[PDB]
Amino acid sequence: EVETFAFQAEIAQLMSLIINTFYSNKEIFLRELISNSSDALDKIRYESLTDPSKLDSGKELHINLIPNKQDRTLTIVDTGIGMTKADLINNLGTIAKSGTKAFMEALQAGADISMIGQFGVGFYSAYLVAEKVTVITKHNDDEQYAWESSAGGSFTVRTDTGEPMGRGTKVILHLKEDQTEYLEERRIKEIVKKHSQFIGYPITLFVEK
Ligand SMILES: COc1c(C)cnc(Cn2cc(C#CCC(C)(C)O)c3c(Cl)nc(N)nc32)c1C
Ligand SMILES: [Mg+2]
Repeated sequence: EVETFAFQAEIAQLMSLIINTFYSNKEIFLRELISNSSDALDKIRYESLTDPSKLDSGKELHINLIPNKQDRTLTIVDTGIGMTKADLINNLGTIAKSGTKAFMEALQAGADISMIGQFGVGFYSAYLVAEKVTVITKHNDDEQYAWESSAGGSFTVRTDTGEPMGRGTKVILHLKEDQTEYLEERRIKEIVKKHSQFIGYPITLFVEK
């Protein structure tokens, strides 16, 4: 059973701006997603200090970057805290309203899209490179869910029947046809070294041959 939801209007606006604005420095999407993963890992790590059983769903804290040329996907996997259904449907959109407004105002006053993370809405930069984003997530207190959106004002959420992931988040970027450079090992390595070299969790870049 797939449920379909409308984004908050301000978030639909933001996604349209990200999709429509001419802006060549698209590579910053990766830093933003990796930062989100790091923050999610920090959260579970801290909670585990007071309740060690929170790592019963997995003790490894890491980030994997997985390109797949045949599927034209780049997947950012973390074993962080994960998101609940309420996060996916309501809470993330609600908290993002203020940051989205501030970002759009800053852009009008001379900021650029690479500053998106300063406003707490860097996830949406995925739409610089992806025509569709699928997010598979599992929080200790909730079931495994799949969220998905191709923009256009709506997103879907369903319970995920796929491979159970233990705990964490997988952001699957279905890349646009002209954005396949982000499947290349030398390109991803370049970007991680430039913008994510000090992240406090192991980042493993998977390869293909
Ligand atoms: C569903 O797609 C998203 C949307 C629509 C918005 N932002 C985000 C970014 N985001 C947000 C995370 C979170 C959370 C809730 C807590 C309480 C952990 O802050 C969160 C978490 Cl835990 N992990 C990661 N990797 N990204 C997260 C995503 C993935
Ligand atoms: Mg919304």
